[PDB]
Amino acid sequence: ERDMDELKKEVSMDDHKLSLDELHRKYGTDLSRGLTPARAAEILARDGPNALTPPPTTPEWVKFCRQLFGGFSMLLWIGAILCFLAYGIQAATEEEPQNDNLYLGVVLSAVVIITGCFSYYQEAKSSKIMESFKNMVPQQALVIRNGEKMSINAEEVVVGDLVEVKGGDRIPADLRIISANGCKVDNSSLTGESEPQTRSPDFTNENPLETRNIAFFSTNCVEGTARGIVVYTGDRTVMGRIATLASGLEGGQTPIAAEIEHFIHIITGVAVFLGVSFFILSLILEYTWLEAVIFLIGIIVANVPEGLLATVTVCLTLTAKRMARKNCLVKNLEAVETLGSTSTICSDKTGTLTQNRMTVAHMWFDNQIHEADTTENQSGVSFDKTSATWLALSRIAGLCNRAVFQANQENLPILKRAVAGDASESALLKCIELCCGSVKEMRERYTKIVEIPFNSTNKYQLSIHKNPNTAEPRHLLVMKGAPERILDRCSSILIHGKEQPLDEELKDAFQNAYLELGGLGERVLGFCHLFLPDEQFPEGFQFDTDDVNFPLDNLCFVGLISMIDPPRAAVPDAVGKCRSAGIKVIMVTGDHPITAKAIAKGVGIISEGNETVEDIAARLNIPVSQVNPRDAKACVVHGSDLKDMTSEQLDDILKYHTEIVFARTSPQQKLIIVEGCQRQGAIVAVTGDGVNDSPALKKADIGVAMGIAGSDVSKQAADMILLDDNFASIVTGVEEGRLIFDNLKKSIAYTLTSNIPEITPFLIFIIANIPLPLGTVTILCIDLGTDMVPAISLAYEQAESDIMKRQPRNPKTDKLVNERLISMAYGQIGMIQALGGFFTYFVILAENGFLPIHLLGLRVNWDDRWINDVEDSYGQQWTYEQRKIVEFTCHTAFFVSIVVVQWADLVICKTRRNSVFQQGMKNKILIFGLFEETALAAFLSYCPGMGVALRMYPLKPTWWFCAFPYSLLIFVYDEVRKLIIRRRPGGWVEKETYY
Amino acid sequence: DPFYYDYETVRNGGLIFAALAFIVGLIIILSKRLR
Amino acid sequence: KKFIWNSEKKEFLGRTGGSWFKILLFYVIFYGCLAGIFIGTIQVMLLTISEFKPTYQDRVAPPGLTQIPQSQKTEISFRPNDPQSYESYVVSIVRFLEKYKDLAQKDDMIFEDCGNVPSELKERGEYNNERGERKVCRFRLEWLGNCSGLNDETYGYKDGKPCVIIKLNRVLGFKPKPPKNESLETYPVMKYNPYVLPVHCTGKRDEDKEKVGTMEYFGLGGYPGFPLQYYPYYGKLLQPKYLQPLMAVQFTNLTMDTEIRIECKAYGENIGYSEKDRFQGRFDVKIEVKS
Ligand SMILES: *[C@@H]1O[C@H](CO)[C@@H](O[C@@H]2O[C@H](CO)[C@@H](O[C@@H]3O[C@H](CO[C@H]4O[C@H](CO[C@H]5O[C@H](CO)[C@@H](O)[C@H](O)[C@@H]5O)[C@@H](O)[C@H](O)[C@@H]4O)[C@@H](O)[C@H](O[C@H]4O[C@H](CO)[C@@H](O)[C@H](O)[C@@H]4O)[C@@H]3O)[C@H](O)[C@H]2NC(C)=O)[C@H](O)[C@H]1NC(C)=O
Ligand SMILES: *[C@@H]1O[C@H](CO)[C@@H](O[C@@H]2O[C@H](CO)[C@@H](O[C@@H]3O[C@H](CO[C@H]4O[C@H](CO)[C@@H](O)[C@H](O)[C@@H]4O)[C@@H](O)[C@H](O[C@H]4O[C@H](CO)[C@@H](O)[C@H](O)[C@@H]4O)[C@@H]3O)[C@H](O)[C@H]2NC(C)=O)[C@H](O)[C@H]1NC(C)=O
Ligand SMILES: CCCCCCCC/C=C\CCCCCCCC(=O)OC[C@H](COP(=O)(O)OCC[N+](C)(C)C)OC(=O)CCCCCCC/C=C\CCCCCCCC
Ligand SMILES: CCCCCCCCCCCCCCCCCC(=O)OC[C@H](COP(=O)([O-])OCC[N+](C)(C)C)OC(=O)CCCCCCCCCCCCCCCCC
Ligand SMILES: CCCCCCCCCCCCCCCCCC(=O)OC[C@H](COP(=O)([O-])OCC[N+](C)(C)C)OC(=O)CCCCCCCCCCCCCCCCC
Ligand SMILES: CCCCCCCCCCCCCCCCCC(=O)OC[C@H](COP(=O)([O-])OCC[N+](C)(C)C)OC(=O)CCCCCCCCCCCCCCCCC
Ligand SMILES: CC(C)CCC[C@@H](C)[C@H]1CC[C@H]2[C@@H]3CC=C4C[C@@H](O)CC[C@]4(C)[C@H]3CC[C@]12C
Ligand SMILES: CC(C)CCC[C@@H](C)[C@H]1CC[C@H]2[C@@H]3CC=C4C[C@@H](O)CC[C@]4(C)[C@H]3CC[C@]12C
Ligand SMILES: CC(C)CCC[C@@H](C)[C@H]1CC[C@H]2[C@@H]3CC=C4C[C@@H](O)CC[C@]4(C)[C@H]3CC[C@]12C
Ligand SMILES: [Mn+2]
Ligand SMILES: [Mn+2]
Ligand SMILES: [Mn+2]
Repeated sequence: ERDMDELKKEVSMDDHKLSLDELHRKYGTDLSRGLTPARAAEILARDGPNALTPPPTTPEWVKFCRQLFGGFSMLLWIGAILCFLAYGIQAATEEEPQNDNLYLGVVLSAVVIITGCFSYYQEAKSSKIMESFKNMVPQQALVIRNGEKMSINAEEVVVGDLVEVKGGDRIPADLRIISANGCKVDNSSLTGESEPQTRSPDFTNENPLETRNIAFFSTNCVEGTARGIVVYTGDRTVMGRIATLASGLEGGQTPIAAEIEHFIHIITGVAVFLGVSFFILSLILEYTWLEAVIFLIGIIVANVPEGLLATVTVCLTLTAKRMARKNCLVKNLEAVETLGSTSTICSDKTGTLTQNRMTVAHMWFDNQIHEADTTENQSGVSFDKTSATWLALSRIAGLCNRAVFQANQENLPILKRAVAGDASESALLKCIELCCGSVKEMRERYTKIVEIPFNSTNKYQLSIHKNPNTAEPRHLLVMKGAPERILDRCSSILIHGKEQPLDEELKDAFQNAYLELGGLGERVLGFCHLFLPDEQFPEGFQFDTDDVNFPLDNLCFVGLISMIDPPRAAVPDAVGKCRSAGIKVIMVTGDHPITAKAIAKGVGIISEGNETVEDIAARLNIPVSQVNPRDAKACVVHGSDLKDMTSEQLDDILKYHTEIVFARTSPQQKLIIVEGCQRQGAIVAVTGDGVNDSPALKKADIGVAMGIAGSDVSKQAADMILLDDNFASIVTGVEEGRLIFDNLKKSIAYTLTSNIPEITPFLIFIIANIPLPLGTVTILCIDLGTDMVPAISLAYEQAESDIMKRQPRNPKTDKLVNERLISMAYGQIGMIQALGGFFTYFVILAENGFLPIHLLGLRVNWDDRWINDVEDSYGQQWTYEQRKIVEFTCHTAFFVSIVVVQWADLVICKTRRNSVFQQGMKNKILIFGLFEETALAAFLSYCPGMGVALRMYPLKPTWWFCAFPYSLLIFVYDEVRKLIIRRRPGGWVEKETYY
Repeated sequence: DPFYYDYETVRNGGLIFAALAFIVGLIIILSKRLR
Repeated sequence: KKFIWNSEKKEFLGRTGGSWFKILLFYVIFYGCLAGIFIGTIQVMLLTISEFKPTYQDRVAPPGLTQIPQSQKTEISFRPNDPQSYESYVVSIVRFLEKYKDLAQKDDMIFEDCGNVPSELKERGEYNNERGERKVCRFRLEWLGNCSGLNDETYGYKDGKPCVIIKLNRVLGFKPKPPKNESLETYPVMKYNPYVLPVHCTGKRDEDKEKVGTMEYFGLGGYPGFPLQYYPYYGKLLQPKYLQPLMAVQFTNLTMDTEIRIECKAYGENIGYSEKDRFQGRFDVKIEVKS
């Protein structure tokens, strides 16, 4: 595919050379407020939606015809053609012929029409519902119109709109950078290299690709933020001309449908083999050439489960919709089946397990623990707000902060207003605003010279401020970060106003307080400041941010601040169900090991009794190195240890541990953990929200991206989108994933059961030489006419009570169609259904004059159209049509017996583990099918004219009840089998019949 | 004539049953309050 | 070869020997109990019907008219000059007629002589075993004029004069009732005996009515039909050697080497017809003596 670096470098013509005035006058857009909504709609209706031209859609009369003349329908079409041709051949011969062959062909044609219409109805429902996901959660673009910044639909972006993107944002369309602050974009999808290139408003290169003032479509902003103006939208984008004609998807193989295709090909091969063998058998038995094709068609129909693919599609789409309604959006149809096989869930602590709603609750200053944040009753705090150390703590907690309040918020309290920044920064803002004063004034007095944001390299924040006081050296450095790391960067501490050297006793007390607050499940943050000497740093001294010149160490530690972030509601229950379903859950967070350990123990990650190496050492008062590593079922792996570990140690920890928690782990290390988990042969599901998680989301089997706080990079790099970022949703999705397998297997076990009772009559008719008990017209009305709705009703069944109490399934060994399934549909239920039909057949023939014993071998004269003196068991003589009416009545009775046994089969198929009395008949579609098939059979048997149209005759009442005992037998046998499987798990019954 | 079985009686019974079952199934599939 | 057999656990075709035997024994007790329950239900069902009267007879009503010899497509074409072209028809006629010879009807307890002329029906009573077997109205082949297998074994096939013996479908408990003289205005002219169920052969098209020739009806007492004294039939349990009444028709003075379809139709109150079953009450025979 020579579509990159060749079809892109030459088709390029931009306006990056235009200045702010030239750009404003050319595109006509308010560079500071954006276009007006009226103009926005005008351009949307002028140029069209911001999207690529979609592929041509086949009309409604194309799919209907392609289904009407499909593969399986072709056999019936040829059968009807042969019948019409034979009727014409008979019309040329002997005058006053019969209309048997003509009626047979008309019946086959009507059957083909009904089958095609039902198949088209289900295919239309599937395609329409599938399309519903493409419009579930559309991608949004943050644009600026009429001065206000609003989030609109991506397709509603027009040329010239003032667009703003940030870290993790997907580029809506080709833009012209107007304002930018350290923006980094990734052109891997454009030029090939994944190296992030910076973007700046300044004109740097004449080539559009190399310039720094242009953001192209489909690229993503990795770090920073910028504002641009749309220069091309829709198909006019540079990357659009390539993505519309050279980026089409390939033939992704779905294993859930591929396995059914393989089983379908095998069953089709065996069915066609039996059909041809019986075709030659009948031809040899002195039968009409058309009757041979009739028997062949009947055998193929009754042996090929032609609706399996439709059942698979219905089950998959239905469960996809279920997951969508339960906050689980599946991006592709393959992930819907990988969910049922999930065995390891690497979730995060902040954002997924918790609600990320932090609240300042405890603090540590003056070597004391202080509770605060009164219930907004103006009670203040539990300490005096005049404490000297508290002033130095609030100063660095408000100045070093980077979050600010938005407008229209001075009319409601601080504990319920809106902020703009980090959750930690929001909690700190609401704290200093509820017990200190106004930050707008404090941050104004202490003007900030240079600030260092939170970086993984530094692991701390930084802010240099000029102090407007008189007894200070005009320079105040403030910084917050990891309490442990902030402590190592300081040499003194403030105690009630006096600064004193940080000795071992103070550090030990700090560690005690840290363990105390961390065991409470709270994230603690360290704060410190330094009054740099004025002699070395005068008033005119300029602190360099790129070249660190000011002292970074030997600062003055002020205090600790901790906030509470309670876990989600259903999280304890979710982890409980996961532990009860054999799914290993791993917590992946960047918090302190004490806080991560306490939160994990509280939410259920580390259940009671389990202890880590550190806990055992502290319990027996022995060095951790002396403790046996295998004696701890759970562990808290630190980030530093994960970095200095090898694949061997990783497999060791991930292998001999049941509850693992990775703390202080950077988001980039998630890839190694996912690889190690997959190395243990497990289907991993990983949660991600940032841009650095992308490797972990793409490498994992099931990437789950946060739908609320997650950025576009995570959403496009994942396989499922969590609509509410609730961990319980992952468990719900896993359950639905297991539900698709359960219902698909239950449906297969039912569609295949009808095979033995529908094909055995021919075998006995040929081996025992008795009159045909089941005809082809009856077989068609059964398979293609009555079991079309019941076969699908098994998809709408609900889940059993043990769906979350069984071990996960591995696709390498557990398949849908297994030997135990065949042993059930073909060996036990099928045999009972066949015996029931045969019983009703013998009852009708014996009640009409032919005893069961005498019927052996009479088929030769039975089918003979000239031996009109057949002697019955009582010695009476029958004609040809007289006895054929009885044979057809037997066919209708066999059909009724089939429906009767189908009732019991459908009922017992509602559940494969529990009893029908525990599951209940909550399936409305199943009951609908139960009523509709019985009514359809009754109509086909009692409607006037059917005796000469479908060759189906009225059935006497004392016959509708002949197959009832076989139905009850099937019911009681399946219930006792399930009862033995319930009372003796892992028993022979389970290892032999549990499909 | 002990050679004629009243078939119209059974036919009407079966048709009535088919209609009843069809109406019930139609009400179940198109349920207004059967959730 | 791995799936075919593996020596590690002694697995043949997919499963080991222990499991092979476990499933074989389980399937034996299962299929055995299933066939046993099947046979049990079959016997319980047999205990519902009677042994000398079927529970339902509407399916065989009215009876169907049949012809002897049974010929494919009801076509009887042979070369009168050829001594073998008519061997099949005569063979099938004799195979059935031998059951009516005077030798088969020797025992007087089973075979009783009934009126030489049409009389009233011989109602034997009730359909039970209180009187054991029932007598059988004897029927001598001599009642058939020239085709009886007594004087002419060819039955007329040798001189282009076929004799297609007509027969009535045996039905248990059927009491034939011939048409009354009051309504006699549509069926053709024939002897009117209120004690005989008549049958009349006619052509089928305008050409058939002309090329048929001269019908010669032979029956008990010279009446074109079946005497009412030979009914009702009590089945093979009460009258095993029961002989049904017969009647033949001779086609003399017919067009040589021409296919002719004739239809013999039985009349009576309880004798109906059908559009789909061309053998219920009437039957059509196609003949062509290609000499
Ligand atoms: C089907 O069964 C019937 C049963 O009745 C058979 O009917 C016979 O048909 C033949 C052929 O038409 C007739 O023959 C005609 O006889 C006329 C005069 O016959 C008189 O004498 C008879 C008695 O003497 C004969 O019969 C006894 C036994 O009954 C014999 O033992 C004896 O030896 C004699 O042979 C009387 O019974 C009869 O009533 C008369 O009084 C002839 O006039 C006639 O000849 C004409 O037709 C010829 C054919 O075209 C023609 O060539 C001549 O020139 C002439 O014009 C003909 O020979 C019998 O009368 C008739 N009845 C009997 C009892 O035989 C019929 O034969 C049989 N079908 C077949 C194929 O066998
Ligand atoms: C019952 O069956 C008999 C036998 O088939 C029919 O009578 C005829 O019998 C003779 C046998 O000797 C058949 O064979 C011959 O047919 C020849 C064909 O000519 C026909 O056409 C002319 C028209 O110009 C007619 O006039 C003529 O009669 C034929 O019908 C004849 O040339 C033969 O002539 C011999 O018979 C005639 C008349 O009997 C004598 O006068 C002559 O001297 C000569 O001996 C001879 O007829 C003939 O085909 C049979 N006729 C048929 C079959 O129609 C009876 O007719 C049939 N009964 C009825 C009611 O149809
Ligand atoms: C997308 C939609 C899906 C729909 C699915 C449902 C499909 C329903 C199938 C058929 C509907 C039937 C409609 C009503 C038919 C009755 C018409 C009628 O009023 O007829 C009355 C007469 C009765 O006469 P009588 O009682 O005096 O009998 C005396 C005859 N004696 C003496 C020989 C016994 O009958 C006659 O004369 C003529 C008889 C004509 C009977 C027509 C029945 C259909 C025939 C061909 C179509 C085949 C469709 C098969 C579909 C199967 C799907 C599984
Ligand atoms: C003249 C008589 C002719 C009789 C012909 C009888 C034909 C009977 C067959 C009817 C339809 C069968 C359809 C099978 C479809 C299987 C589809 C499939 O993928 O199955 C996979 C499944 C296997 O599932 P799997 O392949 O997914 O899993 C494999 C698991 N391991 C690897 C462990 C094995 O097939 C089976 O389990 C085997 C089924 C064998 C069925 C054998 C039937 C034999 C019939 C004997 C009749 C004898 C009559 C004697 C009469 C005497 C009269 C006097
Ligand atoms: C004119 C004819 C009209 C015909 C209408 C035909 C409708 C046919 C549709 C279904 C009927 C056939 C299948 C019935 C399946 C019942 C399955 C079951 O057990 O459901 C349990 C379930 C049990 O669930 P539950 O919800 O009641 O209990 C739940 C309990 N917990 C909460 C603890 C889990 O209930 C039902 O399905 C309710 C309806 C039961 C209807 C039973 C009818 C048959 C009754 C006895 C069997 C036949 C005896 C015949 C004796 C004859 C003597 C001469
Ligand atoms: C003289 C007696 C004559 C009886 C004639 C037949 C009468 C009808 C027979 C059964 C109808 C009533 C069934 C009640 C079933 C249990 C309902 C229930 O919810 O129990 C919950 C219990 C389950 O309770 P659970 O605790 O799991 O669920 C409740 C959970 N909470 C509390 C949270 C809601 O049901 C079972 O365990 C069912 C075990 C069934 C084992 C069956 C073995 C035999 C196979 C079939 C039995 C016979 C069927 C009918 C045959 C009829 C033949 C004519
Ligand atoms: C009524 C008579 C003639 C038919 C008897 C059929 C017998 C020979 C056939 C019918 C279906 C067959 C079974 C079909 C499926 C399986 C499952 C497999 O894992 C072991 C063999 C086993 C259990 C087969 C054994 C042979 C079997 C039971
Ligand atoms: C409760 C469950 C197991 C039983 C299922 C309902 C059974 C009893 C129903 C299903 C269909 C019904 C039949 C439908 C039509 C007819 C024709 C009518 O002229 C006589 C009654 C008869 C023969 C009905 C008898 C009752 C019947 C057999
Ligand atoms: C407690 C359990 C085992 C009782 C089982 C009873 C069985 C033997 C009964 C229940 C229903 C019965 C059937 C009901 C209806 C008919 C139709 C009739 O015209 C002939 C008998 C026949 C075919 C019956 C045979 C015996 C039968 C199958
Ligand atoms: Mn993250
Ligand atoms: Mn993926
Ligand atoms: Mn089926």
